[PDB]
Amino acid sequence: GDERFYAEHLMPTLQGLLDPESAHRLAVRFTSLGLLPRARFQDSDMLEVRVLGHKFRNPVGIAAGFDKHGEAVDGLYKMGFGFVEIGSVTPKPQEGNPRPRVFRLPEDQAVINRYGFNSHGLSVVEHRLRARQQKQAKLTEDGLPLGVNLGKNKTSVDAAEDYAEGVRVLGPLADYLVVNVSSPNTAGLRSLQGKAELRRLLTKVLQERDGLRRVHRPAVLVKIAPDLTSQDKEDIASVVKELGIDGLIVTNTTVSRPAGLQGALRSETGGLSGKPLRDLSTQTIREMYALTQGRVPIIGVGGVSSGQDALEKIRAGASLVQLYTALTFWGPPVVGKVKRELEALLKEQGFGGVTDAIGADHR
Ligand SMILES: COc1cccc(-c2c(F)cc(-n3nnc4c3C(=O)c3ccccc3C4=O)cc2F)c1
Ligand SMILES: Cc1cc2nc3c(=O)[nH]c(=O)nc-3n(C[C@H](O)[C@H](O)[C@H](O)COP(=O)(O)O)c2cc1C
Ligand SMILES: CCCCCCCCCCCC[N+](C)(C)[O-]
Ligand SMILES: O=C(O)c1cc(=O)[nH]c(=O)[nH]1
Repeated sequence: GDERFYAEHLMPTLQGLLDPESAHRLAVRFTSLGLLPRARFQDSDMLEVRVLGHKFRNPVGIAAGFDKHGEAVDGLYKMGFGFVEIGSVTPKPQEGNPRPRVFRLPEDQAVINRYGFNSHGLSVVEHRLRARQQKQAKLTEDGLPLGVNLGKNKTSVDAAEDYAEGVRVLGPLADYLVVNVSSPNTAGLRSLQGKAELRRLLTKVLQERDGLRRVHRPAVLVKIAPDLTSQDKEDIASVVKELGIDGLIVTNTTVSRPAGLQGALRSETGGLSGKPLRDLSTQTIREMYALTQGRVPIIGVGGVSSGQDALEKIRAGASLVQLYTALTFWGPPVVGKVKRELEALLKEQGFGGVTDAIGADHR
């Protein structure tokens, strides 16, 4: 009912009226005010996952970049997400790139963006999360954890110190932190994925994390690009296991342009998301799971808009999944859709629950 209405009428009309950045801002505003069809899908026990030191009521989260500044967290749980990731947040406020900087590719169910880490900054987000800190503690206890994605300022001279500052300021307010060294829209950022400097970077991040008081000590994950060489992936897997990184987020957007894109805006600079990313991301999950011997939890992200998409990433090795771009084309009803379809498929394929399906393709 709602699914078809949003997919066929409301969302196409919103897109026809509003440029994508304006549409996004509106979406954040409506969500933050709770103006949603409060999801009627009740999460079953077979969607529950225990990972990263926490219970997740369902495995479907909102990816970083939708709520960059932590303004819509409670609205996103109301939408039915099992967990919420905010950010990326940079140490100091910054405006990001000039407009236009986000583009729809409707023929491809894809988006291209070059926001460039527009961020209200750590201090503003810190106070925003503090204002609801105990509400979040209850939510987390009830299986609805919060992640915080950390970025670095454009003019930063020391990337590791930017991330360290983020750990110190928002680590105490997060169930998990993400070190995003994979945005395609900040010069030299991705080069932080190389081995020598990744080890240095992550050693410092983990030191800072370990310095937090026990009840305020988050898991630390690394978010990687889909555009890594085999060498890059081997090196990341090695460092992650060496240092005891708690997990991986796989993947960010791609700077590649797969053959077959039809959208008029396909040659815009930026990271590509949505369906053309889907299988590239799933294969990166598959590879990283194997390289880490299934011992490092993976959050799978890229082009998920159905239960099949979710289950493919779970069977490839993901313990949890996220989506973003599907919201742009399907609206809020897509969250319940993915969860309902995922539950149905798990039953069909003989899994007792999500946990039994994690990494199943490798076995
Ligand atoms: C009353 O019903 C509700 C309730 C809550 C939210 C919404 C809603 C929504 F979920 C997505 C959009 N939306 N349409 N096009 C786009 C978006 C983005 O969010 C977006 C984000 C980032 C890049 C690009 C885009 C983009 O191109 C518009 C909405 F109003 C509708
Ligand atoms: C408009 C937009 C902004 C994004 N901003 C961030 C960000 O700030 N930090 C981050 O780690 N990922 C960011 N992402 C990447 C998403 O978190 C996700 O990894 C990617 O879009 C693939 O998922 P999807 O195909 O479901 O959208 C952004 C994606 C989009 C489309
Ligand atoms: C194998 C790499 C190819 C690039 C990505 C492939 C996209 C698969 C097409 C399914 C998407 C359907 N749609 C509506 C979004 O166009
Ligand atoms: O802010 C952005 O441009 C951005 C950051 C990121 O990590 N990924 C992405 O696609 N865009």
